[PDB]
Amino acid sequence: SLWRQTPDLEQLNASQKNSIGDLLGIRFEAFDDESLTASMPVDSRTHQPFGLLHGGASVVLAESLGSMASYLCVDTSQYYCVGLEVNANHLRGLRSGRVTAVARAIHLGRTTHVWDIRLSGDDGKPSCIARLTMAVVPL
Amino acid sequence: SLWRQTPDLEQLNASQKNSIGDLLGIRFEAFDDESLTASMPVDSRTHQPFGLLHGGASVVLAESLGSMASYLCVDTSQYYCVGLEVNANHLRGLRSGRVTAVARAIHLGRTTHVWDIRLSGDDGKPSCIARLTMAVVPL
Repeated sequence: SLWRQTPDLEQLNASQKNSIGDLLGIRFEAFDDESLTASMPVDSRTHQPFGLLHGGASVVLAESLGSMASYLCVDTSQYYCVGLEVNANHLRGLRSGRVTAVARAIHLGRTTHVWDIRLSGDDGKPSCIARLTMAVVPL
Repeated sequence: SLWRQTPDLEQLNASQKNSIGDLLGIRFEAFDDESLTASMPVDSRTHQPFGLLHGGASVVLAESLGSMASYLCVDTSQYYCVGLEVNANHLRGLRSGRVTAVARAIHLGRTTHVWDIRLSGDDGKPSCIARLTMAVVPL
């Protein structure tokens, strides 16, 4: 419904080869008519030096997810999307397991998109909330 | 001047072992009485799928830098610091070389710190600006 290109999880995952998403183990996991979901491990790849998930790593997941969501909503023969502004509140710390992010659209304008991204650890409690603004740019 | 603990670059770098900073090649490079500086490579470790520096990777650098700056400003026998809020504007894209971030203090309160972090690529042009709010928490 939201999407122009039907999300293809194998393709989304494969496209991360030789980029930070592959390095951190980001996995696109699910989608429906209103949302796209990806998760990331909480381990030495994504920890800060004190053994907690790095707040920046939460932002990598959020921006990977939202950037991919934008790509799936534009005419990619004419436009590309790049991150313009990002913000996040770090709500709860995580030490292990996986962190899961779900992106939903706030506004898909002609020149900007705004995404709402909610993250939680395996206990299901909110761990981070992010908002991402993407610029839509002529190819 | 700003610092409680004198910054020790070897220690800052060594402390990143088995965390995302080591994985992405973040290197603490310089400091003075008012600032702390670190850089990060722009390559396959930090690219997004289109060959540009991942906006989230800029945020990892900014939050690594600011979190370390906070650690150097508090009494670590009584307090620790964790990221509370982060935001960034993505100004210019980068494809290669290194990205360098400089952190300066905006406010060091008793319960929160606010850091200004400016990033630029090797051409010296501003590429990202971030602002980070850390919570100061009793050990």
